[PDB]
Amino acid sequence: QTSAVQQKLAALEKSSGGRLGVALIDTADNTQVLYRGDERFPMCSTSKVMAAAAVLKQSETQKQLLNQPVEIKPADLVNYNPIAEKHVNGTMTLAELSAAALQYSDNTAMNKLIAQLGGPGGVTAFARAIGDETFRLDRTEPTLNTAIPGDPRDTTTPRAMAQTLRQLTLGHALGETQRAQLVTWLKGNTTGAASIRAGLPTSWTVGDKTGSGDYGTTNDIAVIWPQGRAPLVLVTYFTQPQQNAESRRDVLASAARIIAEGL
Ligand SMILES: *[B@@]1([O])O[C][C]([C][O])O1
Ligand code: NA
Repeated sequence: QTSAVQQKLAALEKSSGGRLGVALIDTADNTQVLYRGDERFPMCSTSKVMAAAAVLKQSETQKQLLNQPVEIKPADLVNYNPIAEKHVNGTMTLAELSAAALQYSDNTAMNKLIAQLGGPGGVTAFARAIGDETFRLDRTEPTLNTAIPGDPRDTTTPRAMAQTLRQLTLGHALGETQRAQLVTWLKGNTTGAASIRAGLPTSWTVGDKTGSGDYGTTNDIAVIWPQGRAPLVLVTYFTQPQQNAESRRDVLASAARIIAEGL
């Protein structure tokens, strides 16, 4: 059966032309609101949270790891390198790579995080270790954003990603300093103003990571702190039938506006 929330999300989806996936977790009582919550969607850059978190986890036993410089060579640059392009024939530390990947969605930075973990399978292995049985990372940047209909590579479900984001930021999948660092990075994101944040009250604190890819894939995952209330986790994934479709961040803002009612 459906609630009024799910009915509103279905109407938004119908108007949008695409396929919408939503998962809300209310940490006051662990209740969940799901819309296509167990369908797979292409993660695109939302996968960068798992990669950064995996490096944070490594740093719990190698305590200087975030300070380690990593060389950036011309050959490393991919399709979207806003921060890494300033360091060609130079370096960025693992902390700097994590900040660039998360806060600017730099794709070269993500490739360095993936390499630090031994490849896409190392990111997936971290996911499994923290209890995410759904996430899979198969490719590096930029091919992980192809977002082809029916392709299971580089996908997860809204339910699984919301549970993981909760465990990484509000729970204890990471150590105490690492969890705080991830929260700081997500709160300082620069790419999210038109997505979930645009549908929520401006007084609420939000940490988020966006994603964009082919098939007009438009995603955002967020941890949300209303002022006088237990925090929430919200995943909004959206993908479209046409390879060339334009981005639809407004759909994510609209989904967030629906979900926020009564919270
Ligand atoms: B993620 O999705 O955020 C931006 C970049 C563009 O390739 O990837
Ligand atoms: Na940066």
